[PDB]
Amino acid sequence: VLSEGEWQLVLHVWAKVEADVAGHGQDIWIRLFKSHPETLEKFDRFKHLKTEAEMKASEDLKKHGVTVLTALGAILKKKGHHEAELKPLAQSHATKHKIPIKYLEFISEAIIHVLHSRHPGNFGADAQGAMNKALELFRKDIAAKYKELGYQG
Ligand code: HEM
Repeated sequence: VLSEGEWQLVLHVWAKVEADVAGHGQDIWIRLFKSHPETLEKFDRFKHLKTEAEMKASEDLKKHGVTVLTALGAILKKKGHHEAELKPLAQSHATKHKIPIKYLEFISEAIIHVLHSRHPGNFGADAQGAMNKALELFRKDIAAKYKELGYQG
């Protein structure tokens, strides 16, 4: 469980992210796909992108980034009360997409890296600690659901 103070640090930097969701979405995707190329193989819709240049030019990838960050933003705003939001997300990623927990760790690392680069003033050590805790909470809960749904992860 996070304290209200930790949630405040998380929502304060997220408010900056919301000033440009599409842009943050792109940086995160490109960071992830370059650092862990294996994750790209999970998207039959994007697996054909070969360079950073092609990724940045993809309108579909941009749109998808917005969908993903909007869903994550909805979860963070719940401040730990996200049971309802996690069920459909867990079912699709465990049953249809088959995304192991390891990949959720990779995208978590990408989010922290992008926020550190674009918002140093609102992402000091304490804020990063709060965001890491919020993302670990998210992963822990998704993992528990995975098990209940019959997927190891
Ligand atoms: C921050 C964590 C994540 C969130 C909040 C999230 C959210 C979403 C949402 C909302 C969708 C569309 C609706 C749905 O299918 O449920 C989606 C689709 C998908 N996600 Fe995620 N996702 C996350 C992480 C990942 C990761 C790490 C991978 C793979 C390495 C992944 C793979 C997929 C795939 C393959 C689709 C289908 C894309 C398509 O063909 O249109 N997701 N995700």
